[PDB]
Amino acid sequence: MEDFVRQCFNPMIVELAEKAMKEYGEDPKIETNKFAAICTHLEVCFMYSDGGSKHRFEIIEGRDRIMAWTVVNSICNTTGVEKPKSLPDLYDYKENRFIEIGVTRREVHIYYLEKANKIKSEKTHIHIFSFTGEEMATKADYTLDEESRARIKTRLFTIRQEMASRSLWDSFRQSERAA
Ligand SMILES: [Mn+2]
Ligand SMILES: [Mn+2]
Repeated sequence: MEDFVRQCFNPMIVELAEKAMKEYGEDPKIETNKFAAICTHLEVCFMYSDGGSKHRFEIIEGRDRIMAWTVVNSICNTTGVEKPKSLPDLYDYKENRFIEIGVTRREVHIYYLEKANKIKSEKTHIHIFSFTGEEMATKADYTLDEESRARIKTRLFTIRQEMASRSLWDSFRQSERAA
């Protein structure tokens, strides 16, 4: 998987993922599915951002956690928005709401439910992507325009194909579920 992740992702994403894993004391070379999942999720958060104008989103994922909470606090103090109980992925300055982004090798809808239950933050908007071209979002409100989303779905389908082609896909799919 390291050969693969290093070929398919921007080195800064790879570097952020490595930094996140050692920091949680996991080794990218043992936990290779986790490494790939981290990369994939970060990539999506960046592509999601690149869907709005430059004023639109605050990317909270991929940042030191402690600092990231301070940013969520400053947003919540400045705007009046309720404080989420779980750290989100983005803030949307147009809609004035936090967003949780999910990326799943399972079905979009069961993964939504599990995410909704897990994050215990009723006001966070949830947007789930699969590697099969599917998506689900809170109230079928998908936030971005259609082209921005197709770029994400396409990228995820592409990743899945490049994994499958290296015989990496089955292991990556089944590892989520084992988790
Ligand atoms: Mn996150
Ligand atoms: Mn997420």
